[PDB]
Amino acid sequence: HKILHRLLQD
Amino acid sequence: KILHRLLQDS
Amino acid sequence: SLALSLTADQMVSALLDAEPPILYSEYDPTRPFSEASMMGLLTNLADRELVHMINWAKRVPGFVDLTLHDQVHLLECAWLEILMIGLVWRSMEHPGKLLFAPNLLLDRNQGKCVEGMVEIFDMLLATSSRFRMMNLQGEEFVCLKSIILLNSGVYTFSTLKSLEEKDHIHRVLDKITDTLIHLMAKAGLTLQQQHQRLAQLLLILSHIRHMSNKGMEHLYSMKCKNVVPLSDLLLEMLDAHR
Amino acid sequence: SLALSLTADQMVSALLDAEPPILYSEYDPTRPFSEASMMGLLTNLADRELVHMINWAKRVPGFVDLTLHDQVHLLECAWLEILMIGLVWRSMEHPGKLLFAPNLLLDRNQGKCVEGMVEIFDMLLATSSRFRMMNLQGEEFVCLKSIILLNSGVYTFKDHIHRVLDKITDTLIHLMAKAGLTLQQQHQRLAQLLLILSHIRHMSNKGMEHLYSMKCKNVVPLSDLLLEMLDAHR
Ligand SMILES: O=S1(=O)CC(c2ccc(O)cc2)=C(c2ccc(O)cc2)C1
Ligand SMILES: O=S1(=O)CC(c2ccc(O)cc2)=C(c2ccc(O)cc2)C1
Repeated sequence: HKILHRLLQD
Repeated sequence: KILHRLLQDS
Repeated sequence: SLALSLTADQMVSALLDAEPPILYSEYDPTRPFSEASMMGLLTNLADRELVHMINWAKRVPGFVDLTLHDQVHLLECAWLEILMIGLVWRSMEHPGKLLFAPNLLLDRNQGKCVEGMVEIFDMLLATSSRFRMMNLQGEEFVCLKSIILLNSGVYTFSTLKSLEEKDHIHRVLDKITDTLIHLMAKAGLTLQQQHQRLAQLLLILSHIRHMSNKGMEHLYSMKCKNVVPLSDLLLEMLDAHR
Repeated sequence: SLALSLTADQMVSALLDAEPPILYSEYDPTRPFSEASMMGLLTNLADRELVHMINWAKRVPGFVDLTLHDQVHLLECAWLEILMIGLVWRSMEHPGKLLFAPNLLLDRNQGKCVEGMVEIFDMLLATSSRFRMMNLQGEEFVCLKSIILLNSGVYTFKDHIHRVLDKITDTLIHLMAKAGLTLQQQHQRLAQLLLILSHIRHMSNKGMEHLYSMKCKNVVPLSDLLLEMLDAHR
């Protein structure tokens, strides 16, 4: 669930 | 078809 | 037909009168459970509930007007949804527990005795916790259960007369919608509170469909594994969902 | 919260403004389709659509108010439902066909080129004919899509999500009242729309297991983002 973390924070 | 039989019970 | 001329209070009474009974299980509290024994009780219980559900479905207003092959299709697609919402309903006043039968009331820790069961267990518990928080009424329960029967299979039905029978299903569904709104108005809910609660109830059917799909895979996992013996009717309903 | 404050017209305009764009398929395997080439086109398309969906979700009123873990849970549970209802919506004025992209319009015969695909294809086409039969409006469509995002994962945990869900109900009723529908026609259409979400969830579950098969069959390599979203349903 780590890629979804990055895209949600940009 | 057991379901068809149970549905067609008179 | 019969369902179209039926009034709201008459819709409620017909559904309330057609309710299946609550069945007991062969559970003996003297002996501890195992995966095979626990899953044997639940399979035996659902198989007997299935028989009562089929005859309950015959009493839902509008279901008799459909063809036998359409009646089979709706039950083949909705049977586990209907078992689950009934389980959730009778478990409503037992927080943290699922009342499978009056002599079978289980914790989520006991559901761990069966592989993958605890996931579906938590989903069933959360739905029952949702019914409690909403203080779901029995008049609303029978409406939702009939909606599941008519709705869950209607989008997998090309005659114009096929359309005529399908438009009949949407006609009954619209009537049950009017009946739910009729109930909420009598309880003193404003027009805004009526649409909001109607939305909340129907959005739960999305989760019930999800539980049924996840439950359908779990039962198919044990048909091939042959961990617990499945009845002839349950194996037949399982092959409908492939 | 910031989503409970604005009005229904303001809610609709905020959702319409956040609509993701329509992406094009890759023109590279534009020849007739095998099982691997078609699955490669849809995997690539869905992967790029996922990126826009994650940014569309951040523009959904009340979604940013949630914690990051809660945002992750809702998107993990709903992503294929959201992709599907979008595909169904843009395929509306193309009866009998599914518009995956403007340069990728398929019918059910082409769906048979992939194993187990035609079943999901027919459920998708059935959803599109239902929206057409109901004459689904774009303002209604964006409301259903936001409902899917907030609702599909809420019972796997909260009180704030239901308040925003009630807000979209108020917004849906507001739209139907503008269209001139009577009170009885308003809560019947509300019910009809929300019952479709049950079928869209069914398609997502059937799609989820179908994408898991071809992961193991390894017909096409999946992107890391798609793998992480698929693993959340296991
Ligand atoms: O998903 S379950 O664990 C819950 C459940 C169930 C639900 C309601 C019942 O009356 C009986 C059983 C299940 C069931 C189990 C076996 C079966 O053949 C049908 C349903 C499975
Ligand atoms: O269930 S599907 O057949 C439909 C679908 C899809 C749905 C909508 C899209 O915009 C893009 C793809 C699918 C998709 C396909 C490949 C993939 O990697 C992810 C989703 C699968």
